[PDB]
Amino acid sequence: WSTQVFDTIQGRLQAAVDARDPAAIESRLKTQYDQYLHTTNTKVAVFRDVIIEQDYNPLAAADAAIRVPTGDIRDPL
Amino acid sequence: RSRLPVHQYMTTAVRTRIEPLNAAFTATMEARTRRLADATRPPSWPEPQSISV
Amino acid sequence: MREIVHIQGGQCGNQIGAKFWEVVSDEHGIDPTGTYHGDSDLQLERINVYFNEATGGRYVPRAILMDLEPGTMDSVRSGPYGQIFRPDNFVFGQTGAGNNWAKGHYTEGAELIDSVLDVVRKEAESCDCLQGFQVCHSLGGGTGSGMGTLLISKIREEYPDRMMLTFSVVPSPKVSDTVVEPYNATLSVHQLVENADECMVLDNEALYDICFRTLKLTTPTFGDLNHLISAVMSGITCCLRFPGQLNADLRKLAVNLIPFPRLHFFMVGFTPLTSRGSQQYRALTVPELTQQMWDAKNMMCAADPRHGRYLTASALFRGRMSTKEVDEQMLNVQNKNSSYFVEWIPNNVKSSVCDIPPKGLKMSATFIGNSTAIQEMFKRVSEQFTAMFRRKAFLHWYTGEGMDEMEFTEAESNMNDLVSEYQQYQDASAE
Amino acid sequence: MREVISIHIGQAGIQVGNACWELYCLEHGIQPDGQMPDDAFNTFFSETGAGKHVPRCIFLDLEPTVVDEVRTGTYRQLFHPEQLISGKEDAANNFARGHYTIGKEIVDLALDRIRKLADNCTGLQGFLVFNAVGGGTGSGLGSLLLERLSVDYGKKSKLGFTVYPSPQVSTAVVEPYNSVLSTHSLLEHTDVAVMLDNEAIYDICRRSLDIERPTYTNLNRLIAQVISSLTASLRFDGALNVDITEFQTNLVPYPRIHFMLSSYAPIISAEKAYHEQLSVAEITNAAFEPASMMVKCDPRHGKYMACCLMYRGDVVPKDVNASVATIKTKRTIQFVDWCPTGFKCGINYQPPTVVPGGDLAKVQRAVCMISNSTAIGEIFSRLDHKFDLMYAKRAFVHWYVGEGMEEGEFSEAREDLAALEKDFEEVGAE
Amino acid sequence: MREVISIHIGQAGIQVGNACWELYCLEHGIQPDGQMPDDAFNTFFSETGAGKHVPRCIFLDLEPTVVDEVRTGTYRQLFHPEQLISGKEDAANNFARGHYTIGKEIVDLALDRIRKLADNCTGLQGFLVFNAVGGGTGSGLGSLLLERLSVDYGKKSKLGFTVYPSPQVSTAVVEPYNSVLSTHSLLEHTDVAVMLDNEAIYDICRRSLDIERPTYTNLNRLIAQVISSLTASLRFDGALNVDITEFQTNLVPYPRIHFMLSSYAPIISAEKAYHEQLSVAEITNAAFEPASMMVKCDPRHGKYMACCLMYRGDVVPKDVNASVATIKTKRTIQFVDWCPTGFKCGINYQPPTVVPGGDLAKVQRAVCMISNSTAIGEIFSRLDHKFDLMYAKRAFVHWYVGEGMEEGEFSEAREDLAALEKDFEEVGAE
Amino acid sequence: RKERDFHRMHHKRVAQEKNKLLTDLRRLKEHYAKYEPTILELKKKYETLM
Ligand SMILES: Nc1nc2c(ncn2[C@@H]2O[C@H](COP(=O)(O)OP(=O)(O)OP(=O)(O)O)[C@@H](O)[C@H]2O)c(=O)[nH]1
Ligand SMILES: Nc1nc2c(ncn2[C@@H]2O[C@H](COP(=O)(O)OP(=O)(O)OP(=O)(O)O)[C@@H](O)[C@H]2O)c(=O)[nH]1
Ligand SMILES: Nc1nc2c(ncn2[C@@H]2O[C@H](COP(=O)(O)OP(=O)(O)O)[C@@H](O)[C@H]2O)c(=O)[nH]1
Repeated sequence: WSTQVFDTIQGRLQAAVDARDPAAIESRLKTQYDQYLHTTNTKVAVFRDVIIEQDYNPLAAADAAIRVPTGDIRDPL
Repeated sequence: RSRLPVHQYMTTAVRTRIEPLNAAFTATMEARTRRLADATRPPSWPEPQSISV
Repeated sequence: MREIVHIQGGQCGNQIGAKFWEVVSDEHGIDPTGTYHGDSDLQLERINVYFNEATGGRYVPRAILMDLEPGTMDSVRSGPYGQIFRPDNFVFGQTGAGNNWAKGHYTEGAELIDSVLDVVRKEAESCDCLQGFQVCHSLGGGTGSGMGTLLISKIREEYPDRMMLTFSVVPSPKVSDTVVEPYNATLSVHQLVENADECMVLDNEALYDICFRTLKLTTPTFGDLNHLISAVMSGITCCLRFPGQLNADLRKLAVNLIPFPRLHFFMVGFTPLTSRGSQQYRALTVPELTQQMWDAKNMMCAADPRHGRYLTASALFRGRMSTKEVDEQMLNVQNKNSSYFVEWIPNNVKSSVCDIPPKGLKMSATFIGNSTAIQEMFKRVSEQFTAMFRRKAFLHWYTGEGMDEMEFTEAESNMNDLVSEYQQYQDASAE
Repeated sequence: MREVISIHIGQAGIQVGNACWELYCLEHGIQPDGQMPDDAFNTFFSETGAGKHVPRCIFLDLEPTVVDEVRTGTYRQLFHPEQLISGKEDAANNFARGHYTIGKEIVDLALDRIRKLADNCTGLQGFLVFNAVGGGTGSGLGSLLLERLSVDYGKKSKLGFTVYPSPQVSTAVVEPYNSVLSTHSLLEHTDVAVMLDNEAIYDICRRSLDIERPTYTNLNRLIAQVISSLTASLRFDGALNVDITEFQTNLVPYPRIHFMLSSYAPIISAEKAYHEQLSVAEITNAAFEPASMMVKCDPRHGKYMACCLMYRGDVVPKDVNASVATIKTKRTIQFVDWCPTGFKCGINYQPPTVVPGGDLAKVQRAVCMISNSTAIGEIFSRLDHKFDLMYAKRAFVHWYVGEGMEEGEFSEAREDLAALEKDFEEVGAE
Repeated sequence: MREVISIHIGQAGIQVGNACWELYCLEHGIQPDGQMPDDAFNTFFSETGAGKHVPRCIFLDLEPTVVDEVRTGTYRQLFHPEQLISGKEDAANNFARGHYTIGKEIVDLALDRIRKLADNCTGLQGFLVFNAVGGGTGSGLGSLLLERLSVDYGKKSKLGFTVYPSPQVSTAVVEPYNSVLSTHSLLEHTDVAVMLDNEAIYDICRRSLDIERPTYTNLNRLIAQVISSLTASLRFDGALNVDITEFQTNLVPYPRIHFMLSSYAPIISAEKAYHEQLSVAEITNAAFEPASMMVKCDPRHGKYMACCLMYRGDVVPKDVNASVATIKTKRTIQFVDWCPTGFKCGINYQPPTVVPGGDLAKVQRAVCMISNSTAIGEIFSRLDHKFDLMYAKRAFVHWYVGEGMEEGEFSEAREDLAALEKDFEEVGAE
Repeated sequence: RKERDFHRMHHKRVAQEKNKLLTDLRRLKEHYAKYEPTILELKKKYETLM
């Protein structure tokens, strides 16, 4: 189970989290948080599930996330 | 890079609270230290070989 | 004169057991002070099955309460029927298990298990003849599941031949209470497969669905679900306590229900569960009770029987009825739904009749079905356990309580093997 | 039996402790003199020979003014005189001053009194450290005390309710500096760290309470209500009892990821009260609203890892189950793939008591939602450049160096926070 | 179970909604404070645990005066304070101002409150949007809100009770401009739009109510009675129940053609009351009279496509069928060849309640006729040349351009209204 | 596949029965290792008596 599932998934998590440069992460989170700050300061209120997804689209942050594929499992067999 | 894996990093509070987790953290530190030695060792120079005709 | 040792484990198990003892005392006419006030000879005829006679006329339940935190059994003692139990039967720790099966089975259950087994042995040795033990608890919790599995293993070692009955509240499919429920359930199922001889699977969400669709309740607290479970727990053993036209003890039910020993998980149901509104509009007939009994909504288990195949099914009726009526009704059900019943078993019905119905109901019927449908429940628990276990989230606590990480692989493998048994005996062909 | 030791370090710690202990006294009926006219106070109070109840709290500060305010105020006869510990010189917003030079004797006396308090407890659920990340007393002395407690006490669960600097508005200049230092300190010493931001609480007061002029007393009242809702299950019985030790087991997927957003609901004044249904589903939705969060951090940016709900009042398991099912089905709230449940619901039969003179209304239902989410790395990204921007010029670095710190210590703290950023990205990732 | 969300945009919408909610409170017995001394109110109000009933309404305006009039008036404790939404700068009769520059944040908050209101409704029959076509607030902001509602809610039946500029009399100058803009905007979003004209309602008040000085209050009271008659089938049971979803299928022949004339009967003062029999046939004839139309549009010019009649009070199906048969046999009333039935009759056992201080008399029978007819294209013909006469010189175009308009938008609106004229002529012709 | 499933369940049920026999053997072995020290002690007393 370790080698087939957990070792594979952790190896694919690495070389992706490792590949992501810390400066790029800081800049990405900064653009996101400054967009949220700007919409908070300009607009009277901020609502979830109500956004215009034009001036501020928070879900882009979730889009810019590491995705890892799947292989096979021995325990479930 | 080579950051310690998330599921395996025991904070000092957790290590103090749970001794087996502290032992596991020490074991993982020992393993990571050991991993460097094999790489540093020059794996070349195979054994002398006797052929015959 | 065939005694049963009741054990309650965890908060959910303790609450359900308290409700069950309240129901049993109501059936036997025992007031919360222990004196008999039932005005019926049959009630005192077999009162020794659940109770022992005290120094006076008081009757003390043969119940043992376990916990790692004192608050739950403090509430139980403050409850309406908290004073019947013997104080020596209340075994508690001081720090509750943080929904950690490892804490409830290895670290904090280890010290209390000695006292638990001491009280269990004291209660068992007093019994002239022992049918077995019944443990009421909830899968998906720390102290409940952990101490339940540990005590079940200990009692299995001590009394291999005695019956072991379990009422496990499996974590619900859709809405889950705690995060580590799949972990706890996966660890508990491995022990329950090996040790417990006979097991009932219950779901909070299945109970909610039945209480809104049949009972049509508005604000069902946990007490109502506990009441339904208590009704099932009484009806499963009413044959031991009351004379029956065709009686059947726990071992008879197990023999007629369990085709292969590892396939001992059963879904239960109680009939007639009728809404307050339709009490007059419904008519109490054996065909009515059978129709409600075989409905998918009547199962207290989330898995619907329709997807799987019924390996076996027992029906314990209570009340003055015609055995011809019961047998014809259940044979008709089998013929009508033969596709849903296993072919290589000519009769999938174990019908038993008791002559004493529960109070208020002219007649009742409890259903215990071993069907391959629970395969999907175990599959869902695996789909959650694998999702967490692939990243080892929440795993470091269990690793730190002194259980090896290989034990999780063991438990998941065993549960998946059980899933394989259910599927292959679902798709097995005769000849 | 369920005792919890409360520590309040720094001005902010002591001022939120004033509100917290006022709230507990009002909840348990304890008069400010010390005594009340079963045993539900044992979690916070120990009763003495006269029947007087003394809180198991310790007010630590290097500045005498804040503590003397308590010594003179209405709660002068309640707290223990030696429990109020006062220094001579303030930390002056210097982490080095509060952790290296002045804080030594004060923290030694603090451990002495903490040992005396712990010897008065049969059991000990853990510690509740209330300080202010962003000041020398709060950061340095609090970090030192956390280190000492981790060394000696060991397995006691230490919950740090830290108040972090607001993103844009702030009152200190070296606040990023000592905040990063204290964050590095408590990343390994606290068990569950709760983030609080004054800007977010100000926004909550401005919108939900309609207070155009919020102040520290208002902020501390909301914080006290949050903490009391957190601990309510220890002191009062209810369906789905929740525990201090199981906060971790249900909340901390990995030990590093133990920083937690907090959100209270409802936050409504008396005039707006009894005007809406305030049902369980609505208050849960409000608790998951971004505005209700007490930290200036959009939850939509990250993905929730775990959410522990503490309900107070007339809440039924059906209502909590249906509300959480609706939240899960909701598309905006996004959870990680590796935590399918990610929810820990716990109800209490005791509704939240209302402090007279406050703005919060008497609501029969209340929710305290404490969430471990990867979005919180975003405020850490803010502080991480607020730090390094000044650290490039080494501004105010001589002030910290003078009291026995090194450039290596700042570098190590900033590097540890960068490692925490990497950790947040990895755990958010699949 | 039959909840309908009421929206009031602009001064005219809010002022007619004042009368609407006064009428609803008087009909249901709900005192203006909020609570009343079964479940017939659920269509318009949600009741709280304390017993206070709050209307499911939203008062939207960019001007503070109209909303503050409600906030100070008798209905200050009834409506939800956050439901009353007030802007800062008025739209200045500019569609671009109300739809593109000022209206964005206001409509965002409006959708938020609309979502909150709809989440409190088990069922949702639809929306009742009350605005005034011909003003920047009503036209632009209303169009934006309708577009957003169509995008998110989708198939919910939106009934736009629009007040269109009168043929000759008017109070604005750019009213044809923003009327054309709003008509183009709402041609594709609202499901049933009801036309109302101030000139026609003034004539109704003058001839029938004998009011030589009609005012906005009387106009709004008449509109409120019409809407209450329309919605009476949702709240009160009776023979031939009529539903909001039934309105569209029984009234809208083609998706483009969804504008409706409205006419109430009887409109008689108390002095002239009880001086005629007011039988079902007579009131039906009065409702079908061209003078009774609330739009300055002679029905004799066009042909009726559908006529939905709502009867309130002591009306029997025999009487209604005799009246409608007489109407059909009448030569003056002309229906299209392809709609032989053309009638949607409904009765209700609840007579229309009389507002104290109003001019309407307590009549035991009432008819609300809502008709889809091709004659309504006449008003579109009027506004189409009122538009182009100004547009040839591009008068007042720079004002709209200043808030982000182009000549292309005006051209598109004009072309779409010409297409609407063409569709009216096409459906009218055999 | 039908033949494979048939042989699978035969083999598995036989293995399960073997495991059950092993558990029973463990139980009897413990139950009589309980008795054996008494025999040893009686042997010691017997030898001392001679
Ligand atoms: N929310 C909240 N924050 C507070 C309150 N009082 C102080 N703070 C915060 O606490 C920070 C400084 O606290 P302290 O470090 O304890 O100040 P001090 O007591 O003089 O100690 P030093 O500044 O370290 O010398 C400030 O940045 C404030 O933002 C309060 O009442 N409520
Ligand atoms: N039926 C009716 N119509 C009204 C009433 N009051 C105003 N109107 C009409 O409403 C039109 C304009 O409404 P609004 O756009 O809301 O006026 P506003 O609130 O100042 O907003 P802007 O004019 O766009 O800045 C006018 O042309 C009037 O004809 C009223 O009380 N009843
Ligand atoms: N039917 C029923 N279920 C309960 C009750 N209380 C808790 N549960 C459920 O039981 C599950 C397991 O909790 P449990 O094992 O008792 O927690 P523990 O005692 O700390 O181990 C939880 O997910 C609850 O949803 C109750 O009174 N009745």
